[PDB]
Amino acid sequence: EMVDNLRGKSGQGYYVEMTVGSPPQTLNILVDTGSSNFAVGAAPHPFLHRYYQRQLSSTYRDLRKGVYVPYTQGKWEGELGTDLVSIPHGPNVTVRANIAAITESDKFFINGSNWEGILGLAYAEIARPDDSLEPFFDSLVKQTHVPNLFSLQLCGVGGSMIIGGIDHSLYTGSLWYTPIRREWYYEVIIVRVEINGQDLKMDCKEYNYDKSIVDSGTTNLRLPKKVFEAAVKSIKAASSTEKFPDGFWLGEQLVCWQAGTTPWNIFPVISLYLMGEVTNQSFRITILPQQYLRPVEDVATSQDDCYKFAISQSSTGTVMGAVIMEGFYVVFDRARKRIGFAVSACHVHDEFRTAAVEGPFVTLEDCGY
Ligand SMILES: COc1cccc(-c2cccc([C@H](NC(=N)N)c3ccncc3)c2)c1
Repeated sequence: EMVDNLRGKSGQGYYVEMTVGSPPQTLNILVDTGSSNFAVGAAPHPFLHRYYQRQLSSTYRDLRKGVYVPYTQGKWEGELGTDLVSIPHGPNVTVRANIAAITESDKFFINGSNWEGILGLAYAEIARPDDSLEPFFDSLVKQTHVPNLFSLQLCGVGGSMIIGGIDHSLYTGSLWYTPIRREWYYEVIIVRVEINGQDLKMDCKEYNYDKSIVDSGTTNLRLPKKVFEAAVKSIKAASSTEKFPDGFWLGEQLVCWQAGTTPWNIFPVISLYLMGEVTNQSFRITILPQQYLRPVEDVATSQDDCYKFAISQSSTGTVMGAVIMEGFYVVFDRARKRIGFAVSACHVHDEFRTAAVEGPFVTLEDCGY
């Protein structure tokens, strides 16, 4: 019943249907592992099909507290309250949770994304205005007998969010676990990066400057400047039979090929080696160009297949975004403070290569900041 409960894409976000208030008001909500507030549009907007009308809910309680969230690309603001919340294609429960009613925003809502709010699945440490605001998943666990775990199968129906468990039909092979370094974002540690089997040969701390996170609310694989520049150099060298505009590598412009002729074989695989559950042991997640080249669907360019390079520079650490998660079944095992990865039953691949999750690997220094 929870299988296939997500819709959406890496570019615009994956979403789950939710209900807020009594009588319930149906809303589409972005599944965001990179934030911790349950924040919903609560006032009309040109990009919103519907919104939260607190006046219609008898169960709404005003917390008499404002919330202002300016971020690098834009802002959201509104006010805090609590109300009854349910996930129609999730667990069979109703919980009372904190809700940030978004009354004003700048570059937050996306035209045609089909979502009206965000379900921030990360920890209280990063909740706004401060850490006393209990995130949704914490309320769900405290109030019910739902196990403290959730899993995400993002399929480039658009995917599945399994609350309280792991669904075996969603993956193949083994689940490999990386520890959650600190409970704020879903922070992890990358120990090694290879591009077409070639080690980038950087000190492993470089990969996690200043943190590395698993974020369903970011499109791209985002890398620290030093790592990004080496990655681009290695991908350029492997795909040298074709020369693309510099705007392509900057994730600014599209690369197009006649429909059905994308030369997948000229692009390398990228392996991210994640820290294992035991000392100096690791496992690798392998990404194909089918993951790092994000198609941009547009009827006007439809004689071709056009893509954006979905690897970009970060000044805030590594972000394993939606394009990376698309290759795998990702278990957020909060109860055991660990993140599991397994090959997704829905990942996009070809007759030559498959995305992989494999290990163990042995190295004989700490890779964290
Ligand atoms: C791949 O999914 C996507 C795609 C497109 C947009 C968004 C998205 C839209 C708005 C905000 C966020 C954004 N979430 C991030 N995790 N970066 C956020 C920022 C501040 N407060 C809460 C959440 C993310 C998420």
